[PDB]
Amino acid sequence: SRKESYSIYVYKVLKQVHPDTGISSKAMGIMNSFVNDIFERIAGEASRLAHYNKRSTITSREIQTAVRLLLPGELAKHAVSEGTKAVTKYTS
Amino acid sequence: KESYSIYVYKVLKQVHPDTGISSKAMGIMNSFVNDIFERIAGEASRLAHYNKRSTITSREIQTAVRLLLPGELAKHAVSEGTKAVTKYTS
Amino acid sequence: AKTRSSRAGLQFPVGRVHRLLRKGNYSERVGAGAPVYLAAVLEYLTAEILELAGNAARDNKKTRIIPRHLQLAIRNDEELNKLLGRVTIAQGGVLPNIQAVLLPK
Amino acid sequence: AKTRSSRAGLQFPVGRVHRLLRKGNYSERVGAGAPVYLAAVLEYLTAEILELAGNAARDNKKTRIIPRHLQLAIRNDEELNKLLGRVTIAQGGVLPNIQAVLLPK
Amino acid sequence: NIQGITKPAIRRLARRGGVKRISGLIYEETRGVLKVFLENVIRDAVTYTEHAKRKTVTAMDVVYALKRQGRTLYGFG
Amino acid sequence: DNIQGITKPAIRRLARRGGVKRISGLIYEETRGVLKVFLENVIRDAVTYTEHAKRKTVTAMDVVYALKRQGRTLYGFGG
Amino acid sequence: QRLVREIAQDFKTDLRFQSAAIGALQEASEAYLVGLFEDTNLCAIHAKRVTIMPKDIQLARRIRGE
Amino acid sequence: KKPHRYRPGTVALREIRRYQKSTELLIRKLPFQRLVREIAQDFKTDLRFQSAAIGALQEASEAYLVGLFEDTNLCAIHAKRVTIMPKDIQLARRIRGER
DNA sequence: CCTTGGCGGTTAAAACGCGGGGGACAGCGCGTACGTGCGTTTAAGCGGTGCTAGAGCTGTCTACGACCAATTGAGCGGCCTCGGCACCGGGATTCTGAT
DNA sequence: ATCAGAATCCCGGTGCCGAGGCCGCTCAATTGGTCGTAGACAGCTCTAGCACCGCTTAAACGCACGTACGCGCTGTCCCCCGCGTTTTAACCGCCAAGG
Repeated sequence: SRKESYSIYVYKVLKQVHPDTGISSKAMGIMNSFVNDIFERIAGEASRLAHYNKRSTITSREIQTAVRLLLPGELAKHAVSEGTKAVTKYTS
Repeated sequence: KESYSIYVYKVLKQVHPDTGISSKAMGIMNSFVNDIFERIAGEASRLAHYNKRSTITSREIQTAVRLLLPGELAKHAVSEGTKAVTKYTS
Repeated sequence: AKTRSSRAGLQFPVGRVHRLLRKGNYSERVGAGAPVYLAAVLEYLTAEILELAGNAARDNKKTRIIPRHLQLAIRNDEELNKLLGRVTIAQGGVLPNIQAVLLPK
Repeated sequence: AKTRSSRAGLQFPVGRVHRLLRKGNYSERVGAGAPVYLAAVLEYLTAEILELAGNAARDNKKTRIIPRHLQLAIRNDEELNKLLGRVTIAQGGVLPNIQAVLLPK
Repeated sequence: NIQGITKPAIRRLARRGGVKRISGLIYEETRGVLKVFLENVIRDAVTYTEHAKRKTVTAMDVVYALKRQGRTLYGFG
Repeated sequence: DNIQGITKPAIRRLARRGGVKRISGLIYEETRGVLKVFLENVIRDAVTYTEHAKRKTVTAMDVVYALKRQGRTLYGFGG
Repeated sequence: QRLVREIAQDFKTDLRFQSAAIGALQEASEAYLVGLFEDTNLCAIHAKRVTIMPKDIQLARRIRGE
Repeated sequence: KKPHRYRPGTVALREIRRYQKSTELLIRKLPFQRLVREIAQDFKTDLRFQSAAIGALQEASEAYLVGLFEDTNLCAIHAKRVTIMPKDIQLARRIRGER
């Protein structure tokens, strides 16, 4: 009975931003909760966006708009930068 | 563009045969019907996902109704739903 | 031929509801009873609100229900009011209500 | 075998995110860039929160981040606080805050 | 343009809200509040408008923005 | 009568965390009422989920879903 | 209308508005303000006053999570 | 020498600082467990519970009550009082849209 | 000698009460802000008149995504090790109140 | 101002247990290839959005004014607070009853 989670990716990110810092199991649980929450928010909003515009496909544009609706200000701008850069690099 | 206008009007004629409705009021009732549709369908969708079921059935609809509707409205709505399914099935 | 609504004893469109469920990105499949049930629930709620609002319209010596009547109907009903606690009814106004302390005497 | 995450320059799993989009009943089709974008955003947000929480952990002379640090990080940051305004962090407690009028006079 | 939301209009709104007596400082305060509210809705609304590759804010854009703020509006669908 | 298990000093502690310096005597009973209502609303939904899944065991996820649909999103128990 | 278009110009440029859009914004705005004034009134009455003050509005908005 | 005696408020303030500094649950585990099982028993009988379910319920309940007490405190202070009363809880919950 | 069922002994957290001190309440007095009204004014509303930007719609071309075999290694489950600190023992700091 | 006393912060210590590290499977992520339909791009249009203006007047703006509500100051009883005093729930613990 295998369980998947975002734990290892959260940990990799943690090691990126704080090389000498660890994290409790409970705090990791809270981070997993967080990631799932924001996923369900963004994906949901993007679903609605696609539906409103009679589109059958969720693209990076739906994701971007959803990010702009859900996140406040600078958080939104920075997230948009990360997303756009990731997609542009990925396609290349 | 579709709407629930004709069905709302039919229902209105059932409960008040000599009563009409303004255009604005009909647009509010359309808003209402679409809203409750989304609440119930959304909750039923989540119910189906949580339980790893790929099919939304009348059971999800019922549970969703029990979650979303308060008290007496829930009981009566559940009664009407089950009653309608039973009659349709017959 | 006879309709999924005729057979269910409903006024609300079972076929339409079914189609909206299928294309609403809710689940990969949709059961036969689900749109019947849902249509029945929607019709029931509509009936309750139109009942009360019709009463208000008759009380205002009107033959046509207007948004004001819908507002009065919904807000003066406890459960309908909770159900629609976060909803704004355009041109509905508010319930007449003055806090007792504000009474001049 | 180079992965989509590697190509996108990310730590978060693009393939997994894609699968979750596909089976989450969000849309009939999913573009190639959507899971990349989403994974990138999720990764970024995770990074911001871990940054602030790590800072809070070091402020308490602590090397391990605990839920308290996450709470301090989120609540002392205006935009994260907005984003998570309706979220409860278990074992997070609250920000120290005493109303001035309550202090001795 | 915020001053276009005049004192007697605010008084009317307060009356509908059941307010009997009103401080002089209320009006400016109210304007600030109103401004914020609008900024929050319109922002989201316009976001929708731009996602649709349009240049005209529709009633539905507004409705979606309000809905996503948990300020659901009936009557403009 | 387990609502009385939520004692005066426990409520006092909760209020302290909430920044309360001084507490009227009638508060505690009031609080017991409020909490009771709160629990009734969450647990109800939780049990509903449990009943939908044809289980006899309330899971952490059932609670989490109930809290979420009540706009009380809870982090830390998805594991 | 003027206020709405002005605020909107600060987000996205050369925008156009349906009349129904502006109307929707006005119904929403006025409903919001009215409800806020109800809560504000409750705060003033709570403080044994009959007169609403900015303080009351600020309390109401703080408890609302605004 | 009369024994030592802090003035009313001092220990209260001390407690505020103490409990705002920490994160431990403030309601006793076992009685909370009993309350939850009692209430749940009134909806469905012979229910069982994961321990994490009850823990989730307690974290949620205490966060809720704490926030409520913040708002209540603001209501009391607004009325130029230092003591929270039922009118302050009722006002807070009314403005929250809980009642 | 072996098995099982009471009343104490000790820990730990919590109402009663007794003094007690200060704080909401009510009252009195003072100040000035604004409702009510009056005189003066103009911009929103009605109703036209004209000009035009671009979304709905249609059509045409297509390529990225859905779907289906093959492939394989980091993800996941189960153990192994070791240092940060909760608590403990003990001394220096610091409010805190009565004088 | 001034000092005694309790709560608080800080200096060894300590061992322990849970997080970090690691080793062994395997299925889900990755690779390659093939259909195909929803997506991307160009054009018609005419509809609703927008710019400009004559006529109207009641809503809006400026000012008189006086008092009643907001605010400052004071008397007061009573209503929670601090700490001693019990007060109560819970985990043993041992001796007595029975075979």
